[PDB]
Amino acid sequence: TIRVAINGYGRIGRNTLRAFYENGKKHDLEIVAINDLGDAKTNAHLTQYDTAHGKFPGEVSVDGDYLVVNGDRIRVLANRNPAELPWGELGVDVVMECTGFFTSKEKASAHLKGGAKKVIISAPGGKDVDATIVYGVNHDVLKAEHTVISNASCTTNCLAPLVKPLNDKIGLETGLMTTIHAYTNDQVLTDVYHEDLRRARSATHSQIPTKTGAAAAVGLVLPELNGKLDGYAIRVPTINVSIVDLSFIAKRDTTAAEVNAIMKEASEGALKGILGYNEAPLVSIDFNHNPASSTFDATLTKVSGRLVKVSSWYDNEWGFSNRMLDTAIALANA
Amino acid sequence: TIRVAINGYGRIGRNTLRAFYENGKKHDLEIVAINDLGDAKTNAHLTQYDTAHGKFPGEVSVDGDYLVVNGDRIRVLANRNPAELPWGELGVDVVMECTGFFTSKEKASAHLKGGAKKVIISAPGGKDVDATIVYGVNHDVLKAEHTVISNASCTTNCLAPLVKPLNDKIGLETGLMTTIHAYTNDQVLTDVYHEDLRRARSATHSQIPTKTGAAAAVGLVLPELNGKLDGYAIRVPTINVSIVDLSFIAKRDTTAAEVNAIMKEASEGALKGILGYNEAPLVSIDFNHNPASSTFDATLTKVSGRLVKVSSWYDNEWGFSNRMLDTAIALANAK
Amino acid sequence: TIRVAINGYGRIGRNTLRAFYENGKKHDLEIVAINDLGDAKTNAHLTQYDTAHGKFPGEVSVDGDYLVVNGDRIRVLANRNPAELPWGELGVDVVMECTGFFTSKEKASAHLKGGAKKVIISAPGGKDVDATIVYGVNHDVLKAEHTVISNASCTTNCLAPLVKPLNDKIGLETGLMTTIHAYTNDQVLTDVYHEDLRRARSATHSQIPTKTGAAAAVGLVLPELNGKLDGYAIRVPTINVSIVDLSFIAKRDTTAAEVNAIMKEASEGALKGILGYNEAPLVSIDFNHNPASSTFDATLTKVSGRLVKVSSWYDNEWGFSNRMLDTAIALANAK
Amino acid sequence: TIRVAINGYGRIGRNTLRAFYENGKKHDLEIVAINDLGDAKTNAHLTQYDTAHGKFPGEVSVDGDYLVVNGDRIRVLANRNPAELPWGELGVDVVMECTGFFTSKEKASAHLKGGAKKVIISAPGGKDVDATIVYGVNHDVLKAEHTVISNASCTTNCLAPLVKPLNDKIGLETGLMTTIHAYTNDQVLTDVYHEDLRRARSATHSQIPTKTGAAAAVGLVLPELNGKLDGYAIRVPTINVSIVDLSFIAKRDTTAAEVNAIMKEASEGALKGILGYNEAPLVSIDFNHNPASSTFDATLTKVSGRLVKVSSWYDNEWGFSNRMLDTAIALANAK
Ligand SMILES: NC(=O)c1ccc[n+]([C@@H]2O[C@H](COP(=O)([O-])OP(=O)(O)OC[C@H]3O[C@@H](n4cnc5c(N)ncnc54)[C@H](O)[C@@H]3O)[C@@H](O)[C@H]2O)c1
Ligand SMILES: NC(=O)c1ccc[n+]([C@@H]2O[C@H](COP(=O)([O-])OP(=O)(O)OC[C@H]3O[C@@H](n4cnc5c(N)ncnc54)[C@H](O)[C@@H]3O)[C@@H](O)[C@H]2O)c1
Ligand SMILES: NC(=O)c1ccc[n+]([C@@H]2O[C@H](COP(=O)([O-])OP(=O)(O)OC[C@H]3O[C@@H](n4cnc5c(N)ncnc54)[C@H](O)[C@@H]3O)[C@@H](O)[C@H]2O)c1
Repeated sequence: TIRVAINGYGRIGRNTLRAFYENGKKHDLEIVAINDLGDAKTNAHLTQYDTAHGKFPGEVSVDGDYLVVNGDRIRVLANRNPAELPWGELGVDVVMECTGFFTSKEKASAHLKGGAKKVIISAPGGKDVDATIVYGVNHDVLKAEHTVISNASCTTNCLAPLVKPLNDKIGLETGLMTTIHAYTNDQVLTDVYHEDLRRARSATHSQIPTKTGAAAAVGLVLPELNGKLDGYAIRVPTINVSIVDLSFIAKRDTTAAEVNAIMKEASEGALKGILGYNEAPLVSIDFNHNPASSTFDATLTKVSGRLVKVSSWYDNEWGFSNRMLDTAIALANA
Repeated sequence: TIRVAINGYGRIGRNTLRAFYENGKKHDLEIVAINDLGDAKTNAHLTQYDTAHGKFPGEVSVDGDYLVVNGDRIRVLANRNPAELPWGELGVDVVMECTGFFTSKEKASAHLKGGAKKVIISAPGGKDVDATIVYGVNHDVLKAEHTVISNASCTTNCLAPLVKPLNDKIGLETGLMTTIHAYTNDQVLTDVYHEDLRRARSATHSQIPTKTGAAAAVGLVLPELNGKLDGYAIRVPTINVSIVDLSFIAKRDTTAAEVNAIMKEASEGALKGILGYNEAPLVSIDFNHNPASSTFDATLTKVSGRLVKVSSWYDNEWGFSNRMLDTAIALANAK
Repeated sequence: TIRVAINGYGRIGRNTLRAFYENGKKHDLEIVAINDLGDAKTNAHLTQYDTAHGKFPGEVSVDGDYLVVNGDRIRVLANRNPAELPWGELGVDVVMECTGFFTSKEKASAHLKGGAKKVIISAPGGKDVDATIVYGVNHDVLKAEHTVISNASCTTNCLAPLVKPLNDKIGLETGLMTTIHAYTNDQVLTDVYHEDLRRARSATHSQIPTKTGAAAAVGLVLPELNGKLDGYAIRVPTINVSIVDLSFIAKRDTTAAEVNAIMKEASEGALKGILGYNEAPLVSIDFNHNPASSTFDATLTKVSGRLVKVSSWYDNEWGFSNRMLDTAIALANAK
Repeated sequence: TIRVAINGYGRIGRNTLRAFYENGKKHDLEIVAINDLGDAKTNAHLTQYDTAHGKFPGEVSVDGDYLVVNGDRIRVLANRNPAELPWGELGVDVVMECTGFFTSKEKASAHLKGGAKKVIISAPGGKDVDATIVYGVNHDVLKAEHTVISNASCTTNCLAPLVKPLNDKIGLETGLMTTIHAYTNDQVLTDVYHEDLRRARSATHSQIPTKTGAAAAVGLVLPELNGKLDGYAIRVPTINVSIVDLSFIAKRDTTAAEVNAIMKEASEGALKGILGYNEAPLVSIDFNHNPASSTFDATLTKVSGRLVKVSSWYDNEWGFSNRMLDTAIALANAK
C-alpha cells in the first residue's frame, strides 16, 4: 500500500481525489495529505461542489486541520514552498505535483528535500526529468531509480493511443494535430496581461490558438514516431472536454471502414479502458466524466487517398486524473 | 447603376444591406426592395441594433410601408411567391434569396418571371444552377446568358482562395478540412427537437460535429480540384467568426515560410481585398467585421514532410455578405 | 392508477418523464404516450442524453413506434393537431400540455376532442382555465369537475412558497419582484425576428428584460395577496436555474434573523418538500436538479427598516417538472 | 493644460487611456507617462485590441521607452516604488492610481514624494482620503488643498445619479439594491481556490452572489442618504455591462409616470452627460461602450403603493473610465 500527497488541490489535484473515491478505492493507495493555498473549509467546499462535474457522490467534512472524505482523514497544509513541507513525517511515497509551478526536475526536487520518495508532475516535464509516461502505453519503462517522472499532458495521453494502433497496423509517414481544447485556469475572463498575447485574450469569447508540445512529445513515448508529429491547440469557450484531430500520411492505401476497425478492436483489446470507441451521434458534453484517456470517434473518420484524418474526444480533467492514480501505483512498485 | 432587391431579411439579408451602406455605397448599386414577412418596425430595429456587429453607424427609421436608411427609401414588400412580385416594374436587375427555404433552380427562376433579369442565391444551390461563384477566384466565368446563380457557402468562400495559390505553385494531391465554426440560428439553446441529432444539443455548451459540403463544392469553382477535397465542421460556442483548418498532401517538397510567402503574394495580387494575410498574434474576435472572405494566418502554418497544414479565418456573416454585393455587380455586367 | 400522455416532449416534457423515473415511479401513474415532431429514435436520443441534466440514469431503447424506458413501453406520436391524436384509443386520463401553444381552456380542450378526460397546461393559462395550481399551496382547491387547469409558471411556484410564510407571520403591504432567469428555447442564439423585440436579441450575450405574470398570479393562488405584488424578469446567459428577488414593505418591525427563522420553520413543516432552506455559500449551478419549487437563501436576506429583501433559487426545469407529476395525481384523484 | 500619468496599466488604466483618445481629446489634459511592471509590447497590444470594447480606432505602437498613440509619445516606466518615479521631472499634475495597492492617502502619498501634485484613486479609498467623488454629483466639494481623492466605484457612480433626483423630489426612507453585474478578472473560469467561496466558482456557468459596499458608499457623496441604502451584487455570465436594480420605500405616493418624468428632467439638465434616459426596448449589450455613469431605464419602472423599483444600466468599465478624466480635470483645477 502506497501513501500519497497532492500538491495543488485544483482542477487536477481534486479530480484525482474524486476519481480515487468514485472508482471505489481499487487503487492500492491512501491519500494522506493535501497542499494548496487555503484553509481546510475551502478545500472541503470545492471537493463537495463542482460546476463541471456536479456534486461529489459521497460525504465530505472538516475536522479542524483535517479534510474528511468517506471516513478517511486527510491533513490540509498551506505552504507555498514545497521544500519546507512535512512529507518525511507523513512518510509519503509519491507526491503528485499538480500546482503547475514546479514542472522541471530542478523545481520538483523540493519534494525530495521535503522528504518524499518520488514525485509525479501532472504535466510535461523539463528535459532533465527521469521519464515521461502515458499509462497503458509506456508505463513498463518505469524503474525504482526513477524519482521525478512526468505523466505527460492530457493531449499527449489522448494522442498516443490514437496513433499507436494506426502506426502499427498501417504506418504513418508524418502527422499534424489540431486539438480543440476546453479553456483552463491559466487563461483569462476579459483581456488582461499574460505572458502569451493570445492567452491574454478573453477565453469566453474567442477561439485562441495556442502552443503545445503534445504531438512532438508522443515522439518520446513511442520512440519510433520521434520527429514525425507536430501540431498546436485551439482553445474554445467550453468549461471542459477536448478533442484531438490528427491528419497523417498513410504508408499504404486504406479506407475509413478499415481505419475504424483497427481502432475498434484496439479499444476492445490491448488498450481496453484507456481507449474508448464511439459510433453514436454525440457531442462534446457527452464525454464529460468519461475516464478514458482517448475515446476515438468512428463517425468522423475521413480518408482521401494516402491522407487520413481521425479524431478522439477526451475529458482533459477526468481522463488525466484517473491516469495519475494508475501512474502513481506503477511508479511506486517499479 | 444596377437596381437591386433582397428577399429574406435575416442575418444574411440585413448584413448584406448593412454591408453596402457601411462600405460607402461604393458598389455601383442601389438597394430598392426588402421582402421578409415580419413587420417593418421590427426589421428597422434589427437593422439599427445588433449583438454581434454592434450598432449600425447610420440613420434608420420607418415611414409607413417603407424603410429609410441614410436618407434612401427602401420599398418593403410581403409576397410569399416570387413569380408575382413587381420587380420588373421597378427595373430589378438582381434579386437575393436569403431565407434559404427557396434554394433550388426552378423555385429560383420565379424571380425572373416576376421581372428580375438575374438572381443570386446566398447558399449552396441544387446541382442545376448556371454557376456557383466565389468572387475573386472564378467570377470571370460569368456571362449575360446566366440568370439564377449561386454565391456558395461562407466556408467554400474561405476555402477556395486559401487553396488556389497553393495548388497553383506547389500542387495538392489531396486535402481534408475541419472548419471550426461559430454557432448559427438553426441550432438550439438547450437540448430540444432537431432533424439532426447533434444540432439538437445546446450550442452554447458543446463542440458539435456537423456535416458540410463546402470542401467538395470547391470542385465547382476550381474544377482541377474536383474530388480532391473533403471535410466537415465542428460547431463551437462563439456567436460569430470561424476558422478553416486544412491538411493536404503536397505534390512536391516545401516549407512553412514558402507556403506563407506564396499566400502573402496572393493577398497582394489577384485576390487582393478578398484574401487577407495575418502575421499578428490575434484571436477569432479580432476578425469580427473583417470583410475578407478568407484571412490566411501565417502564424499557424505547419509543414511535416509532404503533409501541410494551413488555416484561414473568416467572419462567416460579414465576408460572405460583402461578396454578395461584389457578385451582384459582376453578374449584371457580364456581356 | 392514472394514465398520462405528454404533449410536447421538450424541456418540461422529457424532464417530467425523467423526474417520474428518477423518483422510483412512486407517483401512481403510467406514461403511455409522448407527442412531438420527430420519430421515436429522436425522442429516445434526447431522453438518454442531456446537456443541463447529464445522462439519464436508466435504460432507453427503441421498438418501432414505441419508446421503451426501464422496460415500460411508451407510444410515440408526431401530430401537431391535438384534435386528431388517439387519446381515446389509449384511454388517457391526463394530458400534460407542454408545447407552449395551447395555454388556455379553449385551445387545450382540443385534447378533450381527441379523447383525453383532463388536461394540465404546463404554464400560466387564461383566466378561462378551471384552476391555476401551485402544488403545496392551493392544490386542495381542485374539484372532480375541473377538466383543464394550469400548473402556473416556474416563477409562480417559486414565489408563492417564499412569500406565504412571511405574509402569515410578519405581514406584507406591497411587494415587487425581479427574477433573474436562465434562458429558454423561446429565445434566440443570434439576433433574429421574434414577436418580442428584446427576445429577438442573442440570449447568450446579454441581460434581456422581459414580462412575467408571476407576481399578480401569486394573488390567484393566495387571494390575500390579490393586487399587492408586481414584477418582471431578466433573462441571463445561463442554460438552467433561476432566482426570485423579492422586495417588500413589512407591516411591522422585523429582523433578518426573524425572517430567516420563519422560513426555516416553514421548510421544515407545512411546505416540507416544496420549499428548501439554504445557509451555505452556494451558486446557481448548485441548485441544478434540485426538485424543490423554491429554495430560500437565508444568506441573501436583507432588512432595512420596514423594507425586506428575500431570495429563493429554483431549477426552472426540474422543480416545475416534479410538480407537474404531483399536480396530475391531485387533479385526477380530486374528490 | 494638465499633465497626467497613469500608475498601473491594467484594464482601468488602458480603458481610461482609450476613452481620452476616443472622445477626440476634448479634455484639456495630456497623458505623458505610464508606470507598469509588464513589458511594453504586451501593454501596447492590449491597448490596440480588446474583446469587450473592440479594436482601438487609432494607431498604437512601441518605440523604445515610449508607447505611441495617434502621434503622441508616452513615456513608459517600470518601477514598483513611486517615491522614486520621475513625476516631478515630468511635471505630472495628476497621477491616476489604477493599480489596486495604493488606495490610502498614506500609501498614495508616495506619488507626492515622487513629484506628482495630485492623485486620483480609481477605486473606493481608505478612511484617510481627502474626498470621494461621483462626477456630476459632488465634484463641487473638491478644494485646492485636496491631494489624494477617490473616484468611488463604477456601481456607486451608477447608483448616486439614479437615486438623487428621486430623493430630492419624492423622498426615500430606505433602499435596497441588487446589481446584476458582468464578471471581472477577480473571478475564475472553472472552480478553483479563491478567498471568497462563491467567487471560487465558474463565472461562466452561474449566477454568483457577492458583497459590494457600493450602495452604502452613496452616503459619502450624498450625505442626505447616509445609512439609507444597502445591497449586493449578482455576477452573471456576460463580459461587460451591468444593471442596478433599486427597490425603495418612497416618503409619499407617486406613480411610474411621475418617477420617469423626474428622471428624464434630471437627464436633460443637471446631470446631462452623466445620466442617460432610455425608453427603447434594448438589452445589455446596447449599452456597451456607452460613456454615461448611469442610463436610467424607463421601461422597467414599477410602483406599488409606497414601494418603488427603478433600474439603470451602466458599462461598468467605460462609464467609470470616462469619469476618471472628468474628475482628474476638476481635481487639478480645484478652487
Ligand atoms: N486542467 C487540465 O485540462 C489539465 C490536464 C492535464 C494536465 N494539466 C496540468 O496540471 C497542472 C495544474 O492544472 P490545473 O488545471 O489543476 O490548474 P489549477 O489552477 O486549476 O490548480 C492549481 C492549484 O494549485 C494551487 N497552487 C498554486 N500555487 C501553489 C503553490 N505554490 N503551492 C501549492 N499550491 C499552489 C492553486 O491554488 C490551485 O488550487 C498544470 O501544469 C496543467 O498544465 C491540466
Ligand atoms: N449566417 C451565416 O454564417 C451564413 C453564411 C452562409 C450561408 N448562410 C445561409 O443563409 C441562410 C439564412 O441564414 P440566417 O442565419 O440569415 O437565418 P436567420 O434565421 O438568422 O434569419 C432568417 C430570416 O428569414 C425570415 N424568414 C423565415 N421564413 C420566411 C419566409 N417564409 N418568408 C420570408 N421570410 C422568412 C426569418 O423571420 C428571419 O428573419 C441559411 O439558409 C444559411 O445556410 C448563412
Ligand atoms: N423551460 C422552463 O424553465 C419552463 C418552466 C416552466 C414552464 N415552462 C412552460 O412549459 C412549456 C414548454 O416549455 P419548454 O421549455 O419545454 O419549451 P421547448 O421548446 O423546449 O418544448 C416544446 C416541445 O414541444 C414540441 N412541439 C412544438 N409544437 C408542437 C406541437 N404542436 N405538437 C406537439 N409537440 C410540439 C417541440 O418539438 C418541443 O419538444 C411552455 O409553455 C413554457 O412556458 C417552461
